Amino acid sequence: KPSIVAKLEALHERHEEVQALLGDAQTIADQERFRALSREYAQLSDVSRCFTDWQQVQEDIETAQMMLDDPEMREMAQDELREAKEKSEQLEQQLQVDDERNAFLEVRAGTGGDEAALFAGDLFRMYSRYAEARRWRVEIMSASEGEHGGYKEIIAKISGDGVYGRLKFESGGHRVQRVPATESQGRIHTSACTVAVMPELPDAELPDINPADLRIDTFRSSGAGGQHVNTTDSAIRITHLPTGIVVECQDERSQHKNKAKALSVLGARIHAAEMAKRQQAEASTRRNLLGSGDRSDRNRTYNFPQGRVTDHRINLTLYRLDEVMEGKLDMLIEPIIQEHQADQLAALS
Amino acid sequence: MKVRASVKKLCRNCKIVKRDGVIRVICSAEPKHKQRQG
Amino acid sequence: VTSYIGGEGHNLQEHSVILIRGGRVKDLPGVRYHTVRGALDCSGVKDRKQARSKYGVKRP
Amino acid sequence: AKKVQAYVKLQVAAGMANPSPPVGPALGQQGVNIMEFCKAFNAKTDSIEKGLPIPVVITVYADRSFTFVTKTPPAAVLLKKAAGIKSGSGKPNKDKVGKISRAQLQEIAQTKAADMTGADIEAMTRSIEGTARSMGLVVED
Amino acid sequence: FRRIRLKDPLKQKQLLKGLVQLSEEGAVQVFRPISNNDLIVGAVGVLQFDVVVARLKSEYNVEAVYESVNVATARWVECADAKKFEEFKRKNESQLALDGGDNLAYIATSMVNLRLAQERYPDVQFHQTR
RNA sequence: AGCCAGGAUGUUGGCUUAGAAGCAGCCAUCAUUUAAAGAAAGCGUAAUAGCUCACUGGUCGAGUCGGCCUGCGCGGAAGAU
Ligand SMILES: [Mg+2]
Ligand SMILES: [Mg+2]
Ligand SMILES: [Mg+2]
Ligand SMILES: [Mg+2]
Ligand SMILES: [Mg+2]
Ligand SMILES: [Zn+2]
Repeated sequence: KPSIVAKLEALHERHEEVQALLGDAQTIADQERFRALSREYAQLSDVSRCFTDWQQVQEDIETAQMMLDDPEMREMAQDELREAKEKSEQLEQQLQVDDERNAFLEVRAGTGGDEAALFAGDLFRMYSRYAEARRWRVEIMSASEGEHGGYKEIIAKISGDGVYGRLKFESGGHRVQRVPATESQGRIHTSACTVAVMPELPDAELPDINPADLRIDTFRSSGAGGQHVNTTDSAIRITHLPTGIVVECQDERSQHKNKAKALSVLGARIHAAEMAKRQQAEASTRRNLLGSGDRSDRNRTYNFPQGRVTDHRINLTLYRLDEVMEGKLDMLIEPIIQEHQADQLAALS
Repeated sequence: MKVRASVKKLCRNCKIVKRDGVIRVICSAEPKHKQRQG
Repeated sequence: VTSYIGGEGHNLQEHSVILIRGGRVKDLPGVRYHTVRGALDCSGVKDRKQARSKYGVKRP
Repeated sequence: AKKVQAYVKLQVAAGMANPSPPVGPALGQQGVNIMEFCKAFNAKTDSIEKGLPIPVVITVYADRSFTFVTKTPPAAVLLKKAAGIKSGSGKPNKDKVGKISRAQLQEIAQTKAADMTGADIEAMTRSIEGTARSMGLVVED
Repeated sequence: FRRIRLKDPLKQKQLLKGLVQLSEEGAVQVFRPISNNDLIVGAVGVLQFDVVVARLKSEYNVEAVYESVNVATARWVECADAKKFEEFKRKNESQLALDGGDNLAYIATSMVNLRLAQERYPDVQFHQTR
């Protein structure tokens, strides 16, 4: 706990400050601020209480050691084991606490070409094994095989309870440094892959053709029709008040046919506009989440010569790459979530 | 004053009164409850 | 034009006035000038004890 | 007696002075001093128990001076240490949270019988028992 | 306080000189928080600030706009005798500043925050210089 | 029907959330002093506080309050020489 202790110290200080801020009757006159402070106080108080208990236990551990004579092993051992247990309880309790919906996982090659495909296949196998040893379900929707090895792009759907809340930190770039299979000599090569995780969201579409927000104009058509085209209102025009689209029809001699045709065309135009809006929003979100595989923008690195996996977002290096490549990356995602939660409490101003 | 074809008592203070052949509702508590049948 | 910001860490952002001078960064295609550190709205490199005058750091 | 002037009854467990939201802003807008209850209120606290909510009165005059009187802890929290239960009801008929022995409640009724009413002790047994069936408890014979 | 921002960011000379030539005669004070880069502007009351803005707009030709900012009071902190001052200049690094005369300043955010932040860090925090 | 008076007791309840205290919503809806008083029909508070109503004593002093079968009338009811 090298850096998270600083965050918890700042959290405790802010908890004390907001505790003091509630007893002056000058910030209680307004109601929105009072309610905001009241909502802010709860989590701060709980986490601060647990952290103060941990800090006092640690300070006790620091003392009662720099002496001799008595066999101080037993009390030190019991104190440190209870400290570790309390620390584990604290981290879990402020890490858990919504958002547990299914997810879409897609990985594609970056720098490297025929070996980035192999690394993408390996990474997908890792994620699949992780999902399988969680009672989740993974099914492949789109696959583009990569000539020599794995996939140039794989898009699959993972379904379960708690999916997105744990796989939302894998979106980014993953760098691998190792000896490729497609290598005549014995050179080491650096390549990258890009991963995107996106939550599952519905597709609620409604017939927005409520006639209470439509303007209908009926008038005379223009063309060659004799003495009947003159004295008849056969042309129709519908204006949609919310969106502002206008559709005019004077195809056939019957007003009802024109009305039906123009209403259908207006509905089709509204549907197309809405679908285009959703598509562009999703495309922009995916572009920002994905990045650009260039072995220089990355979230984690895998070194096979040294067998080391490192995470640059929290600056955490570990030497258990063989377990990680076997779907045991729960020892990688938990430290991130913790650091992702202390900020959420700290971002309450 | 709501002009409607069906005037009813809406609270405990509403009273039915007929003035010049027009049935109307008046209550001392809520001024929103006064209506005229028309 | 495009200018290069040397040293470790800068406080620059949009709408900041700076002083630039000549000097070409080779492996950067299109960069042809250098930002003078210690100038109007750019501060010297923090905790720099060597070659201070090239990065506008006061002597401690 | 004097009618309500500035006082309403509300207080968390006496055990700690704990100038928390339930006690601080409850009287912070009335003025007075919040930290001062660490001595005035806690003088009677340390005798009874650590962690029992005792209701108090916060009668305060315009001179920013107060005076307080306490009562027995409410019967709802009384059947939490004598029942082994800290959660509560929510389907008091569909399910139940625990059991209470019929001989346990009345032996504690006299603690609240100072301000509880009734013709005699046996009368007050139904009052403490009638409220118990709403909590989800079951009387044990 | 009311920090400053002017429309054209290149005609910023006259606001950087018309504010060192007008804090030389006790009309305005120019803090500059350490973390970001602002030009926060002290005053003792509304009328003094009104005089400053009208004078700065008429004499020096500076078209600017003055946002508000949430700050209660500043305090000049100067205690270099010990070493704990060095760590105080780090733990509370978020809301310190630098005057025109380079004296530090604990730009508070409320009376409660200040009244707390001098209950610990038992160093001197007075409110006058020169 | 008007008019005097009461309209109480450990629910600051776990349930739920920052507070929900008769009155946001979810289950239950007993007991005590009683002549009567809902573990609440309505208004009102951020939550309290505050004001009424069901029910009950007093005055008053003789009729009073709702349905059914039916006759005739009222409103609903705005157009162009
Ligand atoms: Mg023809
Ligand atoms: Mg015709
Ligand atoms: Mg008239
Ligand atoms: Mg008729
Ligand atoms: Mg006519
Ligand atoms: Zn009415």
